[PDB]
Amino acid sequence: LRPALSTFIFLLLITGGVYPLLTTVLGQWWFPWQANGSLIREGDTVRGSALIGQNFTGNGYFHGRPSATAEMPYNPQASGGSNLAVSNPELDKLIAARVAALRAANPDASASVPVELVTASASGLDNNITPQAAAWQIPRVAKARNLSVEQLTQLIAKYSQQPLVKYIGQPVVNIVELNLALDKL
Amino acid sequence: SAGVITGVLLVFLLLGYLVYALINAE
Amino acid sequence: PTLVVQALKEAVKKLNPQAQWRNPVMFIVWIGSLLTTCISIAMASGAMPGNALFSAAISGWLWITVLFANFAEALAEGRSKAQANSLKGVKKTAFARKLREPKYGAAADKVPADQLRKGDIVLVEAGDIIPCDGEVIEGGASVDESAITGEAAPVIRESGGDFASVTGGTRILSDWLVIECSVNPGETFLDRMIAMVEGAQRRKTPNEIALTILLIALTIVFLLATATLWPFSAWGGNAVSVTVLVALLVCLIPTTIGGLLSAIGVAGMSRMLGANVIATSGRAVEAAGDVDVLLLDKTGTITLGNRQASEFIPAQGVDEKTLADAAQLASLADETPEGRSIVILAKQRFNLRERDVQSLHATFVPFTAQSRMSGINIDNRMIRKGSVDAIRRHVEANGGHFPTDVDQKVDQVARQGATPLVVVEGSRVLGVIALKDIVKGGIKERFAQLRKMGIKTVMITGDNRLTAAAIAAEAGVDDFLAEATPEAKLALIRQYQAEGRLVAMTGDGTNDAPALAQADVAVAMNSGTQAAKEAGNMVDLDSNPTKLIEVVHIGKQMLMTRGSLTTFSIANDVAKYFAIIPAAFAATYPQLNALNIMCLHSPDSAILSAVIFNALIIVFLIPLALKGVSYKPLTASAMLRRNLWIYGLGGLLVPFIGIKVIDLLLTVCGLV
Amino acid sequence: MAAQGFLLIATFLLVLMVLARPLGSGLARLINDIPLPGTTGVERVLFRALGVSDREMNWKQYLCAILGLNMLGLAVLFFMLLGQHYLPLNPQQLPGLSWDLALNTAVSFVTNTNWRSYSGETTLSYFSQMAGLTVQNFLSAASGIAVIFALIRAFTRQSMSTLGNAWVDLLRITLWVLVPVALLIALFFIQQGALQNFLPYQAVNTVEGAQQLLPMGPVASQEAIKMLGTNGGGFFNANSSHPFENPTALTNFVQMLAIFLIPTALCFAFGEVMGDRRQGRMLLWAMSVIFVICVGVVMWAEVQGNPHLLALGTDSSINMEGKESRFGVLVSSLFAVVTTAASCGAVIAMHDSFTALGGMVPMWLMQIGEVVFGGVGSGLYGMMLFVLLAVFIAGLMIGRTPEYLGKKIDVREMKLTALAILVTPTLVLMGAALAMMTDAGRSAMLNPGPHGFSEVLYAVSSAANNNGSAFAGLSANSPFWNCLLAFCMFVGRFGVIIPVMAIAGSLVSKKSQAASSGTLPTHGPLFVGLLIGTVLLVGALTFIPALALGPVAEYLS
Ligand SMILES: CCCCCCCC/C=C/CCCCCCCC(=O)OC[C@H](COP(=O)(O)OCCN)OC(=O)CCCCCCCCCCCCCCC
Ligand SMILES: [K+]
Ligand SMILES: [Mg+2]
Repeated sequence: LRPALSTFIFLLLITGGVYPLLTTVLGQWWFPWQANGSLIREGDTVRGSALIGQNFTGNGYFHGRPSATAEMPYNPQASGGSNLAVSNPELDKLIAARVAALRAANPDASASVPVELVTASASGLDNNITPQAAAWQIPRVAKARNLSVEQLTQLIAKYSQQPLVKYIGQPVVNIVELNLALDKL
Repeated sequence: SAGVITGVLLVFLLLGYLVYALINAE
Repeated sequence: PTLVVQALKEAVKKLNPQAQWRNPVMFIVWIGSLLTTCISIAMASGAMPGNALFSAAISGWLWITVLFANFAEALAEGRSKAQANSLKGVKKTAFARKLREPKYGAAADKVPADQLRKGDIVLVEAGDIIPCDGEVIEGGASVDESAITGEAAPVIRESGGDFASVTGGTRILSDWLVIECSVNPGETFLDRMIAMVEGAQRRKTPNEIALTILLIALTIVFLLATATLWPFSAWGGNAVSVTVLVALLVCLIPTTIGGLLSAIGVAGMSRMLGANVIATSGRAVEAAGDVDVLLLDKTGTITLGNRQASEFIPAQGVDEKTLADAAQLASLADETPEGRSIVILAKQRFNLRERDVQSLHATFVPFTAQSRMSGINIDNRMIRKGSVDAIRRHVEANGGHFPTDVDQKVDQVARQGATPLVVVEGSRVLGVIALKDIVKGGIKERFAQLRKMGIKTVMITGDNRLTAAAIAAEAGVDDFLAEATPEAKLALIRQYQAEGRLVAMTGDGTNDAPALAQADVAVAMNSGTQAAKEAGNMVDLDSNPTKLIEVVHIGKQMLMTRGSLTTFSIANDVAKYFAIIPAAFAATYPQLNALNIMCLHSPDSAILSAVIFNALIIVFLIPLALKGVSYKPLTASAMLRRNLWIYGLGGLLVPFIGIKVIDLLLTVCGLV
Repeated sequence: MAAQGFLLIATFLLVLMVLARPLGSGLARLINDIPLPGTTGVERVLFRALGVSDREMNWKQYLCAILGLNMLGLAVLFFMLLGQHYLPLNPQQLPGLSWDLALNTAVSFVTNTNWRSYSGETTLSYFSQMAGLTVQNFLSAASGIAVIFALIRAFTRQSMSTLGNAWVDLLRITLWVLVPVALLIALFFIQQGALQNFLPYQAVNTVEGAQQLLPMGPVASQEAIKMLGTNGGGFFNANSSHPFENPTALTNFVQMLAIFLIPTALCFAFGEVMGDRRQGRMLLWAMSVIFVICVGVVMWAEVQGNPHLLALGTDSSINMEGKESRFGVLVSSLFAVVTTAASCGAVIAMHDSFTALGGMVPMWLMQIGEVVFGGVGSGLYGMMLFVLLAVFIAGLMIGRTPEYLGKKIDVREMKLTALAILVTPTLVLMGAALAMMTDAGRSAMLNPGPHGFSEVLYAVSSAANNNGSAFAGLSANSPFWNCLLAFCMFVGRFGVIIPVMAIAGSLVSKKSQAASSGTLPTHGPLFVGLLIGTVLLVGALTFIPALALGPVAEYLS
């Protein structure tokens, strides 16, 4: 009787109570930017979070992958991916429409399309495409924004992280900060 | 259907019988 | 052949559902047979369209399989009853001499001893077995109470005192004796032992119950697979027909193992009866193959029985040659084995052929029980022989003297486990004759062998502590427990059964019946009577514990055969699974039809061939099972390696090719 | 591809091994009732204050202690979830859950399943999450580790009647095993980009005009404990694919190592406390062989991927349909097998999106009973049941008596073994059949054909085995699914842990004996192969019809 309730209360306090409070204090003390989401800020206005990703559908900007969230794309309040299997005709419909759209919007590009740009991510708050996908849609952005391919490639290489080990994570471009820097320039 | 419910009834009671027989050294 | 047909009739009688639920897997195939027959009936004559012939075919095959399995069981039971009758079938006719005017009387009515009631008076004379328990009221004799104690020394019952209660069954040796039946024929000592053996029932061997657990487990697994397999397939489209479902159930559940169980049993029975040791079932054979401690009886089990003369021990300067000559010429006329044994010992240990002749003028002086000593008077000599106290009385009465070292030798011969017979010639004790038991004949070396096999050895006897210690040490057993009444036998054997060690047993008298019965493996000898033979599973007319070493070896081999075929059944079953699955799955997704490996003709042909192969497994596995594979000694690791390799590869390959060739037969014959 | 993958699985196992080794030594110290180096006065004062003065427990008392702790936690978490509109730390004034959803969530978290039929971003409120779920994630892991401690003690204590102090085991296992390691990993995630704050949902205007409302609660803490304890219950809907939870590739790798840290170390420790490390190696080799075969299968299957994209126009043809871009198809496949075989439940990619084989292998790893490096505590005693059965059948087929690590295996222990090993597939098959046989459970599907059936099957397989993953297309928030899966998880957990305590109690009284002719070495490649055969055959025989009718039919189509 007594040990059950007692040890329960003690563990409840130390775990539910002490542990997250302690980790939160140390987090916001040592790494404050990260612990609060690591946002991009423009005065009071927050352009967005450096990790979540947004729904860029503008000509000059870079396109990530489609989200397929609950309400509207790249919605962070109802994250989730389209749980469509390969034996579903719906997937063959959606992918067909998407590849038609990308073929149209990008005349100066190959007939092939990086599979990544076509298929939906797992979370829908994906803000990462391999440098190849970003490379495939370079001439659209250059031609649209009156930029040069040289400096545009420099941008793509400047906002692309690498993992320490080369066989755990693929090379990844950051789309949010990339569109921001593009508009800055 | 009648046959389906009767079949599942038979299978259920049979599983009871087999688990009983298992726990025994009859 | 006759026994086989008798067994078939018995098996069809055993069809009775009340007896079907003894084994689980059998009742499963039973109820399956019932379901398919009902479906075949309603479909053929009623509201369910479909192929009635397929249902009737499958139903007949299932019924057939139950018949074959039950037939194997009936064959085992029939062979066991046949050997039981052949070994326990002998003529019996106990007789008693009822008397009138019971002082002595002379109206001897040859009334069967079983028909005697309390208060009735009986007469027994030399050689006639005591008809029933009771008391003595006139006459004094020396009963051979060897079935109660195990000893062979005649004990004096003398009509009034503390030696006045004879026992039914024991033999009388010396002279006449009238008995007063003081027990009812229903409450006799034999009935006490019968009540004990009847009250005791043997349990299943751990190796049996373990296999049973595994079988019921497989049963549950496959039952749940198929029973739930119905609605899964239903969802997709057309539901799997219930007929193929039940057929697949009985094809997949390990039915084969019960028939294989009985097959290995009869296999061991054949080998065992072929080794000059009859049994009651292969169950007892494996239990022999896992013996942990032996419970032996000193008298009638290790020793041949009926101990006879052995070694001479003279007194101070009495010319041992003279002692041997005196003993030889004295015990000449005797006919009991002890007298002839004294004669043989003396005659083969010295040269005295000249003196033995029965034409000489001597008045043979037989035993009297008044002076209590036998002997002879050849010429100016009075040779007498008998107990130490009898000759003490004789000497003290004849104005002589009884030396003390003679008594020292007497005490010694008593301590060595032998009854000492003092000898006299006039008024001078010549010495002692030690009637030691017969010999163990290499049992000490074989007990060392048992120790090498890590099998405990135990003794059971009703002799004095010192005698028991001496004879036990001379036997080489680890320890002993004397004065062990039958209830003590059971107490010890059950307190050891509490540890879980398989106990072995052997013994001859009526007193050893309960212990023999309770033990999972107990052999018997010819010295014992129906009380022996009827209690205990095993029997050995040779009465040589050596054979226990051999029979545990043979039991080892039988276990090995069981294990190997136990691998075959498993492999066969799982092979049936992977060989039949897609062939059955042919109603909803045709892609699974493309998945077939053996390419059977059709799902109907597939399931048909499957159940056919099922019954075939039973029947065609009987011969290879009863044959038995030769075993060679090996280590557990390599034993497993070899077992898996041979039987596993064979089994896993068999059902595939078997169902394939049966499919060839199906296609070329055109049954469907 | 094959070069990037071989390297990925190689370095994974090497690192895990190294960490599991000194850990194994520490858990061995804790199972010799020995206090850890510097904690022996703190422990005295703490136990005296809590009133847990040392006094051993037989198997009945131990079992009752564990079950009592679990039921108390269940009641507390249930009522907490129902009334979360009265408790503090609720920035978005969310209302209290339903009765069916609260029941399913309570049962799931208390039994280490962490099955999610809700959306954490719009359902829970920073307090059910903080003081309701993480507390459970500690107590559940501790209960599992307590049971296997009692089992290992049963194996090493000779002819006794004690099995340790339940409460001291829980207090040691939580305070000095989970909390510090977890806190360390929590600050690590915080550093990588994960989130840890008690702020309100932030307001965000995009570079264009669309309005985002980022959810922002205490995530790093829950992440660290949910992965180190193999719970698998995440803060957001996509439990581990979300960026705030698994931000960089490094964090993903630490998550996998943390997914195995404790079970691998318990195998080592069991190999040490018995004094013979050969036993531990035998166990580790068995599990690792199955693991490598499965990862190879899934990686290969998905690298081939969907063949239709090629014809529609895609440049490459790799099934990158439900997988984050931070990682590749290789890491996504590896993590799928790792979370499925380790009984964690955390998914980094949508499992419904894999090809047929990629859906067959993980599901099949769950069905066998979570024995390949299984759940923390639960997995090792699952594979003790299978090891005991393996010597039971080996000795039976060779014709000798079964003895393991000196102890003597009796019919009684075997009975219990069969009982437990069957209690899991019975729930699986019965639940899936019931669901498929009812319009309600049938309507939750989101994919036609046999794949639709695979959804229901996978759901119940996760529930019964406490895996916690799901194909996620199944809309399982209706009361039917909540009650069905609640019943499955509850009975799976406790139905499989009671017989383990029974077998532990039986073996604690047995005395170890010297070698004989019925003693086959259980270390070496002959018992390793014997055991793999046992597990795989048991599983295949029990699930071939479902599998044939589900993912395989989808595949061949
Ligand atoms: C129906 C079954 C059907 C059985 C059919 C399979 C049996 C075939 C196995 C025999 C090896 C054949 C030649 C062996 C001789 C050649 C030696 C060599 O080449 O090495 C290989 C070493 C041998 O050596 P060893 O053992 O280490 O010897 C010193 C230690 N004992 O096998 C090893 O390593 C491990 C591999 C051994 C295979 C066993 C693993 C699968 C077991 C499947 C059965 C599961 C149980 C069923 C449960 C329901
Ligand atoms: K889990
Ligand atoms: Mg005797």
